[PDB]
Amino acid sequence: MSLAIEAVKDFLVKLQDDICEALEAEDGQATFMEDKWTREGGGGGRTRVMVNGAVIEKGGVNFSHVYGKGLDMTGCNFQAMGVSLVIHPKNPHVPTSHANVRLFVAEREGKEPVWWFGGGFDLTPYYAVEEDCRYFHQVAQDLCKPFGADVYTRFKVWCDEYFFIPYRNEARGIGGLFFDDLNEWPFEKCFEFVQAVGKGYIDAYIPIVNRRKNTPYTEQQVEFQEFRRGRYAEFNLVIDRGTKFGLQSGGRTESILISLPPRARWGYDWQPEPGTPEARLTEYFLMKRQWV
Amino acid sequence: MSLAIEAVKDFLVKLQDDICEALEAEDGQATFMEDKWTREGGGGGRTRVMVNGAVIEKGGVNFSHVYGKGLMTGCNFQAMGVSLVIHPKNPHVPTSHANVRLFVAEREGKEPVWWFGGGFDLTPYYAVEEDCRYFHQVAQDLCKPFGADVYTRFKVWCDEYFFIPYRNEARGIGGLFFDDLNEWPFEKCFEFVQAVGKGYIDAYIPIVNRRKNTPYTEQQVEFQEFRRGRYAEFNLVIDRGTKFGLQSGGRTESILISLPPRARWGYDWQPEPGTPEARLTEYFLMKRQWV
Repeated sequence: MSLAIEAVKDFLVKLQDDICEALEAEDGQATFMEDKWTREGGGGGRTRVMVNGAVIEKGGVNFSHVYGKGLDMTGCNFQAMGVSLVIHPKNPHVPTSHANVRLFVAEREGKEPVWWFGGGFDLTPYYAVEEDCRYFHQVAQDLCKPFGADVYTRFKVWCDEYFFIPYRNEARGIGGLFFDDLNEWPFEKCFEFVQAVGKGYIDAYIPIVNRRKNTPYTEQQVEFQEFRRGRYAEFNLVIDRGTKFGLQSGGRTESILISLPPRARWGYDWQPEPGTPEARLTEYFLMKRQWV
Repeated sequence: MSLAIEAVKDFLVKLQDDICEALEAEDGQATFMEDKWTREGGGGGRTRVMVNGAVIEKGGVNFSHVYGKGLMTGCNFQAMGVSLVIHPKNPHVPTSHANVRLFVAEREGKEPVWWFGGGFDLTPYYAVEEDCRYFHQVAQDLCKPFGADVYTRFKVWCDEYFFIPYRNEARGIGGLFFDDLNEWPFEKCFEFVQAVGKGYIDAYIPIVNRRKNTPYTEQQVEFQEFRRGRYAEFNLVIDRGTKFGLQSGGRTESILISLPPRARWGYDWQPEPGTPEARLTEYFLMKRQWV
């Protein structure tokens, strides 16, 4: 399946381009800076990063083709290619977001290639808006419609289960889609599904940036944003499996940690003030888990 | 064992009071706030923290004594210890950390399995030559009577443990680290941890005094904050006690006192070459030879 892989690479390259261009247009001011790299004895990647925009303070949209020999498949030729992104806006009234689309292929002697897709997208509000949370989920529900009646529900749930900090009993955001080990449908339907997912992120997230980017904000709201960003760093550094594999397997550190916020705050037993719009993020929005 | 294990407990209760009082004396303005907590299963602890003092911006010095049934399979256990992390306001005062603890697993019929663990370490931002070697000389001196290879073994261990491998970067200038310490009689291992606990006060407090009044600027605070992303990373990604505590039902906020009050991250962020900032990772963190 070398031709399938080439088709998938080409899609991801174009997806990265389209996602960067969409965000650039919406930012108006900053542009993404390209960083092409390689790894000894493996493939490499293209890391595109935006800093200090009029909207996006720290954005990353990375492509990587990771390789290697050896991960029953134990010494199998393993291969992973995907696009990963995290956008951290300046204005707390614009949510942070994240998306992933990735293919994994493992090849053995005397076996057909084992392949699966993975990915999803999700929204991480600070000062959430009811209309945006359901809109975000509606986009996700709509794109799933052609692929099965269970597909939104299954991957919406997976997203809630995965993006969870068990030790704080707390969701990371309001969810969206998450899936892994996807190979239950023929390859082509799977590939179309991740294509829809990549398209979905733009359809879901960009309008929300447009609606909210000019909401006025105070230094107090920035401060809360930064404490909420401690929760983001905690998940990525302690829990997230991809980040954990990337760092422990000697992947490209700065390409892997584009996810981290431009600044974070921690305090002993820090809690938002009760009865505020700050408290309602965790008391209501991160708790509802029912949007469509 | 019981009265020996209790002597250790009494030492750790006193050690927290002593460290906290020493740090309050250095600050002058702010005082530790105690949060007494109990663990479902047996025991608990006292978490003391200091915020927004003249010297210490975020400090935490914890004591705990946890015990109960089952983990040495299905053994009754006792775990006790003091751990601390101090993050000063002035970038010219280093961050520091210390830990001393005992674990005991008792067995019907047989003697208990036990070991000690702990150490201390210095994480400067604007490091100074004479402070790095003072810190290690306190370390070397306290070790000396215990044996000719104690400082070197545990100084080398400290370098090996507080190391961010994916960044090829030490967390700081090191100090002492040890775990699984039961190769000597209990009494001696015990005296060793008491020497380590006291060593932290002799090593760190004079450094706070020398540097606290050093002038600093918002730019050096910026550097301090990018460096504190490295600190958060090691604790959240690598540190064993932290990982373990968060995963297995430790008390979250007591475990995460180690985190900085503010951290920064930037894509491929590096200090400017040829500056005191660059000299941190180029010289001080690479030397690893201070006595």
